[PDB]
Amino acid sequence: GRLPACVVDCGTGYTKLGYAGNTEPQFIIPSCIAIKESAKRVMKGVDDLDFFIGDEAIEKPTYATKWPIRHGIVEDWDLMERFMEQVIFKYLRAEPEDHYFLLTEPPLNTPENREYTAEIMFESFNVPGLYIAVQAVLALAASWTSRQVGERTLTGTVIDSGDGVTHVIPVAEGYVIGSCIKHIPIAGRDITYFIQQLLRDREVGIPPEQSLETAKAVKERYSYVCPDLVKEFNKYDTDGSKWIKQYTGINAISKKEFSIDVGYERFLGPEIFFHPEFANPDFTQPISEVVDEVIQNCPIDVRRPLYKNIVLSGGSTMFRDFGRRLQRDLKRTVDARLKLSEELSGGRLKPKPIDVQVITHHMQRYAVWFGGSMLASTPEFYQVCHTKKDYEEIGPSICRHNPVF
Amino acid sequence: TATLRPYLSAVRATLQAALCLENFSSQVVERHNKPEVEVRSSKELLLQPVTISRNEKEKVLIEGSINSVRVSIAVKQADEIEKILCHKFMRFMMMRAENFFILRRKPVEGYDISFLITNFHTEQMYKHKLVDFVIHFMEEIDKEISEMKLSVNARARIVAEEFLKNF
Amino acid sequence: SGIVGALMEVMQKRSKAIHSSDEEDFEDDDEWED
Amino acid sequence: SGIVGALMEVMQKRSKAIHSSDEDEDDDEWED
Amino acid sequence: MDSQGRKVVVCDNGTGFVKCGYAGSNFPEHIFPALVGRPIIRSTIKDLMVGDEASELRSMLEVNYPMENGIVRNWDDMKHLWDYTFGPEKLNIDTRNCKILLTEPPMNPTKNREKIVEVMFETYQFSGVYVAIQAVLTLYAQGLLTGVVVDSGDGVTHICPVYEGFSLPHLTRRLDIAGRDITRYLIKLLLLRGYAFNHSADFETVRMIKEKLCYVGYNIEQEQKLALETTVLVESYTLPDGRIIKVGGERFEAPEALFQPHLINVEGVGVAELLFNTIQAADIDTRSEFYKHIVLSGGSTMYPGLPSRLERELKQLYLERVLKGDVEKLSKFKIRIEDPPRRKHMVFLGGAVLADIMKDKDNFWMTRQEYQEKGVRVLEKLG
Amino acid sequence: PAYHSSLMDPDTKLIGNMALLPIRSQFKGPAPRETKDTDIVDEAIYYFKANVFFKNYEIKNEADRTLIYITLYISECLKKLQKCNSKSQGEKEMYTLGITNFPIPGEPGFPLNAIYAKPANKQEDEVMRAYLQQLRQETGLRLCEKVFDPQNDKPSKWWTCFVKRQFMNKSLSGP
Amino acid sequence: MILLEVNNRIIEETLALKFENAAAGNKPEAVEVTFADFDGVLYHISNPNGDKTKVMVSISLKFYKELQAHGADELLKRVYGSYLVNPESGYNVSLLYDLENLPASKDSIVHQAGMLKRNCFASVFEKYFQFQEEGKEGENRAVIHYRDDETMYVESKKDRVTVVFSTVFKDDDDVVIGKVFMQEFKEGRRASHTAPQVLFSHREPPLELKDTDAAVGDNIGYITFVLFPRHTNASARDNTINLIHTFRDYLHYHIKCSKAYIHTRMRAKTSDFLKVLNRARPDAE
Amino acid sequence: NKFVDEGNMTAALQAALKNPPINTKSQAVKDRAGSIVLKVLISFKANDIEKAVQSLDKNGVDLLMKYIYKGFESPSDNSSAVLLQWHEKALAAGGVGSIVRVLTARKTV
Amino acid sequence: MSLHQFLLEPITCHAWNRDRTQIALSPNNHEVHIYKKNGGQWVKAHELKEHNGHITGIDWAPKSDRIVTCGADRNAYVWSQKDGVWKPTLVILRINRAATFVKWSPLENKFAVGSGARLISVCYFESENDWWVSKHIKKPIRSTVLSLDWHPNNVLLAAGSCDFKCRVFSAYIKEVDEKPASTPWGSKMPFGQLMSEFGGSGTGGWVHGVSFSASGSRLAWVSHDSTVSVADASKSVQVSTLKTEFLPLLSVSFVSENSVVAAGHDCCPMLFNYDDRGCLTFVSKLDIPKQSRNTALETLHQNSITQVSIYEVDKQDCRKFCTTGIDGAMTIWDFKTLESSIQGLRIM
Ligand SMILES: Nc1ncnc2c1ncn2[C@@H]1O[C@H](COP(=O)(O)OP(=O)(O)OP(=O)(O)O)[C@@H](O)[C@H]1O
Ligand SMILES: Nc1ncnc2c1ncn2[C@@H]1O[C@H](COP(=O)(O)OP(=O)(O)OP(=O)(O)O)[C@@H](O)[C@H]1O
Ligand SMILES: [Mg+2]
Ligand SMILES: [Mg+2]
Repeated sequence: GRLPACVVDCGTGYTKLGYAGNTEPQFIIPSCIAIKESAKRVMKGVDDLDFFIGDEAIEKPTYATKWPIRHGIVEDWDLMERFMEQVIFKYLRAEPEDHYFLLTEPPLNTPENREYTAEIMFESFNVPGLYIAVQAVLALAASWTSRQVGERTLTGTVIDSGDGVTHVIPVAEGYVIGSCIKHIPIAGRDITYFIQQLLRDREVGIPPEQSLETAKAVKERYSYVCPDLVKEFNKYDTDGSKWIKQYTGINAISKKEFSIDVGYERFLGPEIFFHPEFANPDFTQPISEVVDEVIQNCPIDVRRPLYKNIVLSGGSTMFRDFGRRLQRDLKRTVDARLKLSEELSGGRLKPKPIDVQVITHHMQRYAVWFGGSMLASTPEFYQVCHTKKDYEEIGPSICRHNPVF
Repeated sequence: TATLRPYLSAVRATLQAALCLENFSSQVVERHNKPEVEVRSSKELLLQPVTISRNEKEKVLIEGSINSVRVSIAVKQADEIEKILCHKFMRFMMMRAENFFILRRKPVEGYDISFLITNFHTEQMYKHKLVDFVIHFMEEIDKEISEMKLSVNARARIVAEEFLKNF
Repeated sequence: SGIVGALMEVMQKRSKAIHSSDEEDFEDDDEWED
Repeated sequence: SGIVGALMEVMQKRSKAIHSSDEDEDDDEWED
Repeated sequence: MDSQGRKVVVCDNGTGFVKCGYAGSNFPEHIFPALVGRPIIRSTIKDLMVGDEASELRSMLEVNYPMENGIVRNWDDMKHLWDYTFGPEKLNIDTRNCKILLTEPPMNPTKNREKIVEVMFETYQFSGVYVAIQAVLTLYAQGLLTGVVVDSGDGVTHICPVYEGFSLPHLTRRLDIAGRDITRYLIKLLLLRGYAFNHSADFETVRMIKEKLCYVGYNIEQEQKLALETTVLVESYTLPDGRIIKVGGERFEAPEALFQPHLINVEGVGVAELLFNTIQAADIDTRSEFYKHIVLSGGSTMYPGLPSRLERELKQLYLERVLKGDVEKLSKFKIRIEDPPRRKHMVFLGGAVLADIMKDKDNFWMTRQEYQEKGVRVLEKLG
Repeated sequence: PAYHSSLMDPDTKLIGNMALLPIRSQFKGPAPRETKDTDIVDEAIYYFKANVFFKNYEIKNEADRTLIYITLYISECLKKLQKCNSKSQGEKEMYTLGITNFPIPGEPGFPLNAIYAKPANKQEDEVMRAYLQQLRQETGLRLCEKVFDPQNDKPSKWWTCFVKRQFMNKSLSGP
Repeated sequence: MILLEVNNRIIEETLALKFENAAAGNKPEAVEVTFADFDGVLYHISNPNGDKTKVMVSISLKFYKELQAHGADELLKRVYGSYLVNPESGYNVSLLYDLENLPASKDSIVHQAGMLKRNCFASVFEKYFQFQEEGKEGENRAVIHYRDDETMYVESKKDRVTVVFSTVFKDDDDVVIGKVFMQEFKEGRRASHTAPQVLFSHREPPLELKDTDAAVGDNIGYITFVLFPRHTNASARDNTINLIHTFRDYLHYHIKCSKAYIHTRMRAKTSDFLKVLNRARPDAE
Repeated sequence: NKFVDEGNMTAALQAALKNPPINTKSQAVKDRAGSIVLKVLISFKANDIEKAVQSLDKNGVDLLMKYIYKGFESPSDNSSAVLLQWHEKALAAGGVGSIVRVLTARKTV
Repeated sequence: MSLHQFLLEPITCHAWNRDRTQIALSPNNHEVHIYKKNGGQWVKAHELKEHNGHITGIDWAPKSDRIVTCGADRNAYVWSQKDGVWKPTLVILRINRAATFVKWSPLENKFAVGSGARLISVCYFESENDWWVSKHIKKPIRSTVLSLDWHPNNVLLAAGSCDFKCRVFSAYIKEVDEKPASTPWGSKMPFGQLMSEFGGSGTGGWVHGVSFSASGSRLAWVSHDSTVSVADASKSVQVSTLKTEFLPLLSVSFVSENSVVAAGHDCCPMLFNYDDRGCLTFVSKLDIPKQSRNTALETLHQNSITQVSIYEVDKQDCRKFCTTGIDGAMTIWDFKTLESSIQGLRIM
């Protein structure tokens, strides 16, 4: 009888669309819009309705591709409104006057962007309810599938990473400590330019307009994380038959085929997460030191639960041995600090050895959407939404603060 | 401009006399600085309110004080579509009132838009450019509303034409 | 209580369903410990 | 000296100078 | 400067700020913060950094307050702060031939005073030390010998009645709200606007914002009516790194926690009701003299519009709870709140007046010799 | 971080601020003869493919200066060995490159002059030039045997993909 | 996108992905999705009894009894044929697809499965068009409650077929904008000559619609389509059905697009006013 | 202590600007005086307004500007265009200080 | 004629020293900046910072070389130079509202502060414990006092305020002053006695500026009524008013016995003549432009002028005068060049 709510998650690279109650999103489309060319103003007639989004936007003649979301924040609002028009009325095919909505926001967001989003949703589409959710609590709620009943709390550190910057967000009792949020400029795009530079330097025969897609396919299909670099180089040099792979591709113009050798970039791809000076000659700090600094900038009483509940999220954390490498580096950094404090104290400080644990679960790729869907499937979701009557009576100041609890 | 030019000349000449402000501290609460046209605690610092009307519907009310001027403008609304377009336009500006610095978040009753100019704005901007901005605002509102009405009518004609064509 | 207790209720309902759905070249383990 | 002494008329002079509002607390010399 | 050539130094050690100077002057010679900082960078310039420069690069260090409401917590940090105070950077005095006047908050333990006198006599070896009560010095600066002092500084807000030059100890009251609680509440209120500040690394920026923009509303029904219709309360502030923030309706909301403590989860009543109960707890024949002389003090009473609100609340409480039926009887009764603009440093001016009067009397000060063949019993000359 | 040497011996002849580590070579020079199977040339060839991506090195002892000098000369040898076509012409062109008067520390032209220390008298300069020439010739002769695929007798693509990479953004020759 | 589409998407990508993975040779996977459409229509794609080699698509309509009274079951039996099965509990029409016994060209069956909602709204139109073509007159009208407060009336005269809508505008601006839009629909026979005739009546029911429970209040408008035998012949009629049952969503979609374009123009004018007002500062630009 | 204060149409205009209320507190006298002054003003011709304007002193121009700014508060038919033309011709020989003396007046008329 | 753009912020007030080689000004904040002319360029020499509020008044004494400042924080200081640095000294004012104006006495032994709590404070010096004490004039002032000026016999004091009146008070203090002689203003002069009270019946604006003449027998004031008025006390305290056709004027000064120079919101100084028969007449503007969207107004000042001061000698012999404005500029005008440039302009 009751219609399910609509869950929309917007990102820099991909947007995830679907209905509440499901375990997977119904659509994962690129976050680009193909507008008509300017060719030179007042748009006479229905000229603002001549556009395409998603996979149809990429490589269309006599159209210009625009990316409205830049590092998590919306730059152009007209393109965002025209994006959400074809999200609602073409893909989801939902009448907006009957469905509640749930949208996500970047973790460092102004209230003005919340007021603009509430303006668009309440005055252009007439939705009966709206809820703008933070991503870290949804990712931490989606992490409960792997763990059992007893270790189900809302304290932990969330590492979000893909197509943008990597955020390290600590959260305690459902409330995000916003004073200690740090970011790392290495993300999923920079691995693709690193792999593209390596394949440009080594291999030959790649068409120049298809280097980016082949680099993305090599990253998604063959990359992993090595424990050590020089032993992996020795393994590739000695037994070259087992580890060196072959990739085939189809040319777009001549419709022929090409084959290349995939080599050292299988482990040199994600290694810029832990050695960022390989590609970016401005940032030298590895991710484990940033996580340790974020936890050490928190208050004293919360630091021991934050070490025990590190939760990975995002699409760029889907490499094979990520949690084990991060756990080993964090244990080495913490044990270095404790041995330094023990030798400086001279027998005065004898702390307990802490427990570091990094959690990998099944739904790590779409954790924020899964947490939003299982939040919106509850019967108590409709009592914390901002209705249209409160927007009409009180005003647009009700969406500045949210009822998390 | 059958009657627009003497109406705008009279509004400009009244606004030139009203915008003569200076700094003034409060004399009922110590070390406070508030605009006197909104507080209205002392009668001797308030000037007489004046109004300028073009017809029975369009009017401008000007209220002055020692350090603050309040200007309320009523906009011509002929049709029913122009009424809701003007109401959406005035509601659109007042939400972004923090970037304007001279706009009120809620109008005086009976009027459409309301400006509040204190003495801190005349120390930070030229006075004659503020007067020219108010006259430019009142001139550009009606042109924007007429262009909106013509665009809505043309889009409705083409949307009806496509659906009746495709049968 | 609130949305949080119903959230643990719906995750405890879905957890055994997702755990029932999932029912060799990198099997080396000794390089990972210190 | 001690507690009561020169301190008393020092406090009298300071109360005369600082608290002068008390000599208006309430709400032939110029013959030419 | 006495007849024998020994300099007289008045030092006021606060929880937040040390104010030091000479006797007889109308201005403090130096005002600096009171914190000792250690580098946390070696845990992740100089091993021991003390003073206002240690308040400059606070985010690079970890800081410690050696003084907490007149109680010494860390003795080594307090010795380093006193070494910085009597040094060539600030005062440049030779402590072998000087006399010093120090202050003391009400309801102090005797052991802390004994330890402070022992450190001043044994380490720095002054020629004369005197310790005085802060409320008596606050009444000495204004010109009064009988009144009620309401002082709110950086520690605990105190209300103390002083009668005939002696503070009554069984009638003083305290309230646990001061400037650090207002700064933490301003951080909590500014978090909802979107500006995120650290509770330890960004304390000084929010302290300067609170000193610049915050005030006390007179009518608390008129201020948010002005904040709902106009944009005249929004002010732009420039951060040191370069960002520009906007502060709106939170300017009159944080110091309202002084009058309503339940906003910051502190039980009890406000400052006006506590002042009314403190005056009404005394005997009948001396109530009107306490009502005619109420002196404000401390740096946390520097908000604009505070004594008008305090006088209005006290007059409303005395109307409703004593007379109870007549507005005509309220006009004959005199209630005065004394609010001079130099009220931030009343303790220093009172100490300077008391040191300038008694700079030649040998029975006032206690000497190094009277400590040397009596020990702790030289504190018996104090009272 | 980056990989460091481990052949430090408490009684080592410190030439300048470098280390006079022994090598196994038939070329004439002032280095002592090495009895073990591991010397600094094989360690530098082992660590070259991992160290060349790094840009921030940190000096711990005196063997690291010899390590970074041999790493830069492996980069120069790969630049000169990209264009070759047979093994014996590679031996001849390494024999040409080994006797080239490369700039020593102290002279203008050596890039890491601030880290290194120039010698003082003439005999230290002479034995430093002889030691650097012997190290250059030995690492060229050992780098010939690894870059060439024996079945094809052309330079391999797995070693000639590091031509356009520099260690600490430095080069031993001109641009 | 000016005109709306009649095919559902999620059914077409889900069935195309399952059919390509079945025809490739791989083992099938489990699927469980519930979703919605226009006018409160629910969809459920699942596996019957946990069997992963079979998929099953079920629809849920609130008003299936009124469509069943006009004979919607025979049309679904004629179109789908052997794929029609017994319905799931809580659902009205269910189709079963087996991934082992599949035809070769897997293009027509996905397109027929995507139009399940359109095939549910096609019995009453074909029945009344057949009544117009046969020449019988005097039959009762059809009352379809396609929403909670909206009603469709279908009547067949001797020479024309009349379709009366009854839409409700919630917002007060939508009444004025829809009055402008239907004023443009009413005079649209000037440009296009061979067209169905559109009539509009605000706040009142038409005179032919009488002795019913027709609405009176100020937010209700009545839209009348008059269709001729050149539109209701055999080899056009499905196209006519493809333009009739999606009219209301088309109208409300274009009203919401006009309300977005007005917001775009207000953003441009507010940026121009701020750029004018910024220039007045002395040497601070 | 609140602040408490203490054919011959030209001859018809000169008589209407003569003998006004000066200190009376009856509102009916002010209303009938404003009525007869506005009745003289709106029934005037259009070409000879400036001939009536430049036959007055400074106090007559100030009183005319006060009556013109009083006449805008109750608009009826096409009287507002006549009042705007009168305001333009009075501003051409009276300056901005006439408007300043209109605004800073403790006794309305 | 000689602009110098000191700031981009408004200048609230300004003061000159005796030899006109240094200037003190407040750049719209809680600080006082002292600029020094070396050669032909202006270099900022000193900065004074003790207030925690908006500074409203600066005055520099010519002989004793002390600077008095008052601000909106209910506080006032007096600054004296020693060893190359300026040190402040306390003033006990006993006011509970903000202070608006400050003027030194002609003999530099008192100073007058006009404040917002409906009273005037006259302050003198006490050297037994080194401060400045004050006495209060309250009745019959009913609003905020906006301007002050001292008579040249160190007794009388003119004051204009927001209750639309201009009053003359007696500020005689027995401790520091000597016994004065009779004036045409009055004969009985105790402290706080009201000499005369000039205003208007019904109409009236806020009095923005007052001034005495050179002989001290004439007074002039400007209103917000766009009126300028001159009162003569020798001819049985008669008054003459003139209604201008301009925006109101915020400052006025006698440059002679028969001429006044005023400035205000018109960005332009103006000259008025007062003959012996009592007829105030407007003569000319002193900023006639040269005969020859960016606005580019045809005045030397781009915003409102708030202060007119005499630059050359005194009121006995005036040849130059200086103006400061909200636009942040300082302009020096010359009477000799204005006579040759503008025909028909004689200064009497
Ligand atoms: N195994 C993998 N599977 C899928 N994507 C992967 C994988 N490894 C890396 N990626 C990368 O993940 C990226 C997509 O990440 P994600 O969907 O989390 O981004 P986003 O839309 O920016 O996220 P967010 O919702 O957190 O803002 C792609 O750029 C892709 O290259
Ligand atoms: N103008 C101001 N307005 C508001 N608060 C202020 C102002 N100036 C200083 N403060 C605050 O007042 C406090 C300083 O008060 P003060 O110097 O009197 O304290 P203290 O002597 O150290 O305290 P205590 O005597 O209780 O130990 C700080 O919290 C500071 O932020
Ligand atoms: Mg992202
Ligand atoms: Mg204190």
